[PDB]
Amino acid sequence: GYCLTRWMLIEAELKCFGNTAVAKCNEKHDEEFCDMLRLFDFNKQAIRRLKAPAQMSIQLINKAVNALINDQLIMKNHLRDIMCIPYCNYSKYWYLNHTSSGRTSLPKCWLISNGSYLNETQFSDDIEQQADNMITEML
Amino acid sequence: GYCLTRWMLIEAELKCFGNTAVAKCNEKHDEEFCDMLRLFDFNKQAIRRLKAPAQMSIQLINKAVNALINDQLIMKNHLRDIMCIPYCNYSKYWYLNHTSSGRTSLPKCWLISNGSYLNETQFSDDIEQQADNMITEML
Amino acid sequence: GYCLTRWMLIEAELKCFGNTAVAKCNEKHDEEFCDMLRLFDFNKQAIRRLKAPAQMSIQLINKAVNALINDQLIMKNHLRDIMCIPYCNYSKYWYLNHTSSGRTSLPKCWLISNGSYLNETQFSDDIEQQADNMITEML
Amino acid sequence: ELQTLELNMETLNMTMPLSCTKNSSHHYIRVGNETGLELTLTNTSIINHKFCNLSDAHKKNLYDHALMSIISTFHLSSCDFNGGKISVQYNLVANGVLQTFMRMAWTSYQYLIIQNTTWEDHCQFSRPSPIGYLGLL
Amino acid sequence: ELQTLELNMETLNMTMPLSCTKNSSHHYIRVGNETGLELTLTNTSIINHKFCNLSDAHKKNLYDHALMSIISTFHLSSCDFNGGKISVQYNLVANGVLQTFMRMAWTSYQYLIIQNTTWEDHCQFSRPSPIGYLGLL
Amino acid sequence: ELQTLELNMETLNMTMPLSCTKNSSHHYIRVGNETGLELTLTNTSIINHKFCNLSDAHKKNLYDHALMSIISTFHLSSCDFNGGKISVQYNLVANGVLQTFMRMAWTSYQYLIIQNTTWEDHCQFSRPSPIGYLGLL
Ligand SMILES: *[C@@H]1O[C@H](CO)[C@@H](O[C@@H]2O[C@H](CO)[C@@H](O)[C@H](O)[C@H]2NC(C)=O)[C@H](O)[C@H]1NC(C)=O
Ligand SMILES: *[C@@H]1O[C@H](CO)[C@@H](O[C@@H]2O[C@H](CO)[C@@H](O)[C@H](O)[C@H]2NC(C)=O)[C@H](O)[C@H]1NC(C)=O
Ligand SMILES: *[C@@H]1O[C@H](CO)[C@@H](O[C@@H]2O[C@H](CO)[C@@H](O)[C@H](O)[C@H]2NC(C)=O)[C@H](O)[C@H]1NC(C)=O
Ligand SMILES: *[C@@H]1O[C@H](CO)[C@@H](O[C@@H]2O[C@H](CO)[C@@H](O)[C@H](O)[C@H]2NC(C)=O)[C@H](O)[C@H]1NC(C)=O
Ligand SMILES: *[C@@H]1O[C@H](CO)[C@@H](O[C@@H]2O[C@H](CO)[C@@H](O)[C@H](O)[C@H]2NC(C)=O)[C@H](O)[C@H]1NC(C)=O
Ligand SMILES: *[C@@H]1O[C@H](CO)[C@@H](O[C@@H]2O[C@H](CO)[C@@H](O)[C@H](O)[C@H]2NC(C)=O)[C@H](O)[C@H]1NC(C)=O
Ligand SMILES: *[C@@H]1O[C@H](CO)[C@@H](O[C@@H]2O[C@H](CO)[C@@H](O)[C@H](O)[C@H]2NC(C)=O)[C@H](O)[C@H]1NC(C)=O
Ligand SMILES: *[C@@H]1O[C@H](CO)[C@@H](O[C@@H]2O[C@H](CO)[C@@H](O)[C@H](O)[C@H]2NC(C)=O)[C@H](O)[C@H]1NC(C)=O
Ligand SMILES: *[C@@H]1O[C@H](CO)[C@@H](O)[C@H](O)[C@H]1NC(C)=O
Ligand SMILES: *[C@@H]1O[C@H](CO)[C@@H](O)[C@H](O)[C@H]1NC(C)=O
Ligand SMILES: *[C@@H]1O[C@H](CO)[C@@H](O)[C@H](O)[C@H]1NC(C)=O
Ligand SMILES: *[C@@H]1O[C@H](CO)[C@@H](O)[C@H](O)[C@H]1NC(C)=O
Ligand SMILES: *[C@@H]1O[C@H](CO)[C@@H](O)[C@H](O)[C@H]1NC(C)=O
Ligand SMILES: *[C@@H]1O[C@H](CO)[C@@H](O)[C@H](O)[C@H]1NC(C)=O
Ligand SMILES: *[C@@H]1O[C@H](CO)[C@@H](O)[C@H](O)[C@H]1NC(C)=O
Ligand SMILES: *[C@@H]1O[C@H](CO)[C@@H](O)[C@H](O)[C@H]1NC(C)=O
Ligand SMILES: *[C@@H]1O[C@H](CO)[C@@H](O)[C@H](O)[C@H]1NC(C)=O
Ligand SMILES: *[C@@H]1O[C@H](CO)[C@@H](O)[C@H](O)[C@H]1NC(C)=O
Repeated sequence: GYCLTRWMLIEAELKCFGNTAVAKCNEKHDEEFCDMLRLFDFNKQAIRRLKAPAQMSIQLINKAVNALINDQLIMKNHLRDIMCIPYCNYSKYWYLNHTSSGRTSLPKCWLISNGSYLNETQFSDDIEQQADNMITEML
Repeated sequence: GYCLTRWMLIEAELKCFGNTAVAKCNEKHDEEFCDMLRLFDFNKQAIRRLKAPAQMSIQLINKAVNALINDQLIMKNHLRDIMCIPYCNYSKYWYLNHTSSGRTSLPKCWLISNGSYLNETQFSDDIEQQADNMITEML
Repeated sequence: GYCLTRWMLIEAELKCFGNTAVAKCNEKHDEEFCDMLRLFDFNKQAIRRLKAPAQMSIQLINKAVNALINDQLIMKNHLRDIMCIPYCNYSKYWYLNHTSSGRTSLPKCWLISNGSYLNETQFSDDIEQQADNMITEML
Repeated sequence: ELQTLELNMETLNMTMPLSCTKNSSHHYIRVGNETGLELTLTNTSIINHKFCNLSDAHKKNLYDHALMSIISTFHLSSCDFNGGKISVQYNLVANGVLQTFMRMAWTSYQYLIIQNTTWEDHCQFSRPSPIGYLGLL
Repeated sequence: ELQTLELNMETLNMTMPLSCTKNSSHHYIRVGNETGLELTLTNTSIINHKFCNLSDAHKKNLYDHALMSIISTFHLSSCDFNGGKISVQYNLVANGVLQTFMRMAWTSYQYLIIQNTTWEDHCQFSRPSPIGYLGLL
Repeated sequence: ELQTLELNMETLNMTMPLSCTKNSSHHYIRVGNETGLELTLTNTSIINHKFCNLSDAHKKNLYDHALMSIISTFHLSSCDFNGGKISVQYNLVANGVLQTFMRMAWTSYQYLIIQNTTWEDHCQFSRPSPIGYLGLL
């Protein structure tokens, strides 16, 4: 199970998920979060293997962009922002944890609009839908 | 459930499907119809929110193309057309309604070749396969 | 069931799979093998439906590249190569056959690193996971 | 049972261009409900000078961006602009221009002309559709 | 139950550029832990000559590729480099430069200035994030 | 039980270029069963003039389009064409040309040479494959 450390989290120390939840990151291509995981893995591999960089590697990241991230989703978020609809900022992610057991869910990024993180009521319906998903996951 | 009005259909007035059928337009990316839905949604949002278009917004559509549609499928259809195989014209679609109950299926587009719409005899295999698909979906 | 001839295999004569296994080539887009099937089918169609080429067609293949193959996966393999990780060479593929019955699996390509084909000991985890996948598929 | 449906693209008359053909030598592309471009095949030359100005056209600032943005995209994938009008001539390079024109519509002709016209109910059988411009773009 | 998590992008300080905003007239892009570019909205002219040489800059070979690759890709999507410094200005074309600047951050101003600076804890509220450069790239 | 299969790409000898490598300084790309290009690393200069005519090459119309489309896309991502032959050399810019050459194959050398040759059973251990050209396209 992929885990997140305290150096890549704010106000958190060790908050991490199951492998079966992260398994959705190579099947569905409408998730806003898996791009961050891919960037983190690329960063770890680059700083580990390629040693002693000579003042940054601009071409390496220029070429990894075409291979790791979803440019269509980034352009979709940009178009949504310039057209004044709640969009994504790539910094806040919400999920469910089911504290009784421990099984969790893949986060969906928060909705930002007008420079204010709109509250849980304004998208609460989505919450319920995902809950139904875990209902379908109860069996 | 997404419902199509009388202004976007010819010879029809109201013809629409369950939301569970439309739910396949963000999972499977081999569908020829969902691009039209995305264009209709973009058009509605553009004419609703952005007001008083000063002689069309060319850059808005030029950048929504990169974010909403599937250029690979368009080029596949163009290659089929220039290579003399039945292709799609993005104007004719066929589906199943199951008139006893009302449960329906996502339309697949018609096959146009040599400027003539080939009839149900030349692609009955797809019809049988989709009928088997709903037969499995019955359970 | 798609079948491969003796002209497109080395050391083999006839070796082919169920159509149900080939069916995964239009749903999951993380498979290294389906690109070769698309290239083979395109080659057959081009040599059949177009006769007497005027010394090879360059634009037709140039445009079929954009419509048939996965450029992101190719760039991923290239980035792995330039960064000293096992990658794919597009020439060797392994699968499971279940000789007692006959049901097979979609081949996953071999991992090439340092000019040597690493053996089954260094990726036995993938073998075990896929065997578990067919075990689940047994039901 | 089996049922069919046909979509009316004229609801996209704004925010997306629509194209529909009339005869094998004529094509029409439409922006808004008043202005469009004619893509015509002919044997008669309308201009003589072999100088096409496009940077001067955009620098003029007395024009319509939507009209010649499409022709700019067509150029990327001679001319005469005096007075503010739009007129682009391709004389017959032939393979590319014919391939692009056929891409829109989805020999022994001399010239292809792009010109400004007012909307009329031109196209006889082919209903308008925006797929051509989505392909060219 | 619902929980929220926020990601610290400064772990990408190497191998990825980072960007964050300070005021509506100031933006910062950062490469490594010592060098970055200031993107400043201003109504003060710094250079006069109307010639930007960029090929000579790369031919100088006394520069840093990482610093000016970003300004190169910004130009793709006047200058003064004497002495090895980096200084670019765009005077007010306005729609494109403002759109690119807003793309990074994700009027009545005459100039936008790109200049070299040393890293400081500049941006107050907006945490660094690499999405802007991934969008521009 | 585990089983393995190898693919023979020579059935793609038409409609797709194939390429395979022979020695760390030689590469071969094939179009058809009669013509191909040699990519050679050498310490010997073949041409002296510093002029590479390419527009006149296509304007000549006495050539093979398929042969030099590959070199055109290589240039996009000096020369001597007198008599109809094909001969291109790159001298050591070096990083880019060597990276493209390595992209085909998937130091202290002075020149990389692209030249026309007739097909022979050249490549010793590496079987032909079209993946390199798909990647560089
Ligand atoms: C298709 O329709 C056009 C439009 O009517 C025809 O163009 C006409 O051609 C005749 C003969 O040259 C001219 O006298 C008319 O002035 C043309 N019409 C217009 C509006 O300019 C064309 O001939 C028809 N057929 C083909 C094959 O293009
Ligand atoms: C296409 O656009 C051009 C540019 O506006 C038009 O040319 C002028 O249009 C105005 C508006 O009616 C006229 O007053 C001018 O006399 C036109 N100029 C010339 C030189 O005639 C052009 O008319 C438009 N096309 C059509 C068919 O109306
Ligand atoms: C945002 O912060 C910058 C940085 O402090 C402000 O720029 C200063 O502007 C004053 C003039 O009011 C100058 O005297 C300072 O020298 C500037 N600081 C610099 C250049 O580092 C800016 O005014 C602030 N507000 C806005 C809207 O940009
Ligand atoms: C830089 O120039 C702009 C104008 O392009 C200035 O904005 C004007 O500021 C004056 C202040 O008296 C206002 O009356 C105007 O309405 C503003 N707009 C225009 C279009 O003139 C801007 O203030 C200048 N920069 C500074 C620092 O003063
Ligand atoms: C941005 O980079 C340029 C190029 O190196 C710097 O300009 C020179 O930097 C060296 C090294 O500190 C100094 O010795 C020179 O005096 C600088 N040139 C001039 C004309 O002063 C520039 O200083 C850098 N920016 C910052 C804020 O340090
Ligand atoms: C790899 O093989 C090539 C081809 O045999 C060698 O290159 C030269 O090829 C010519 C024939 O075209 C011979 O006459 C030379 O003797 C070969 N060698 C040299 C140094 O010119 C090449 O040497 C071989 N080895 C390497 C490392 O490239
Ligand atoms: C091609 O010429 C270069 C000359 O630059 C040769 O490189 C030299 O190689 C020797 C021994 O390998 C070194 O001692 C020199 O320092 C190299 N010169 C450099 C790096 O400038 C190269 O070996 C030659 N290749 C062949 C096949 O003869
Ligand atoms: C590569 O192509 C060029 C262009 O056709 C060839 O050059 C001429 O080819 C013809 C056809 O055999 C000969 O009659 C001429 O004598 C060639 N020109 C010269 C100057 O020799 C070239 O021969 C081709 N390459 C090979 C290896 O055959
Ligand atoms: C879910 O709750 C448990 C309770 O101890 C906690 O350990 C775990 O970290 C929580 N999950 C996440 C993703 O924070
Ligand atoms: C299927 O038939 C029912 C019968 O009333 C009709 O209401 C419905 O609109 C039909 N489905 C479609 C998609 O038109
Ligand atoms: C699996 O084994 C059977 C045994 O007869 C063989 O016929 C078949 O070809 C094998 N599968 C493949 C893909 O070769
Ligand atoms: C623009 O028109 C002028 C006037 O004749 C002409 O001299 C010039 O060559 C033209 N420019 C282009 C690029 O065609
Ligand atoms: C275009 O057509 C022919 C060239 O094939 C030539 O006679 C004519 O003058 C050309 N005119 C222009 C404006 O290019
Ligand atoms: C145009 O001229 C060509 C001459 O090559 C001729 O073949 C063609 O028929 C002419 N077009 C018409 C409509 O007459
Ligand atoms: C830039 O600003 C204005 C143009 O609007 C002009 O007065 C000034 O001289 C220009 N300077 C340069 C270097 O382009
Ligand atoms: C560099 O820019 C200066 C600006 O005054 C100009 O005079 C000079 O010719 C330029 N050098 C070039 C373009 O090589
Ligand atoms: C290429 O090689 C060197 C430069 O490194 C030079 O001596 C030679 O003349 C150059 N030739 C050409 C054709 O550019
Ligand atoms: C093309 O060939 C001519 C004839 O020698 C020569 O003068 C010119 O410099 C060459 N140009 C290029 C770009 O090769």
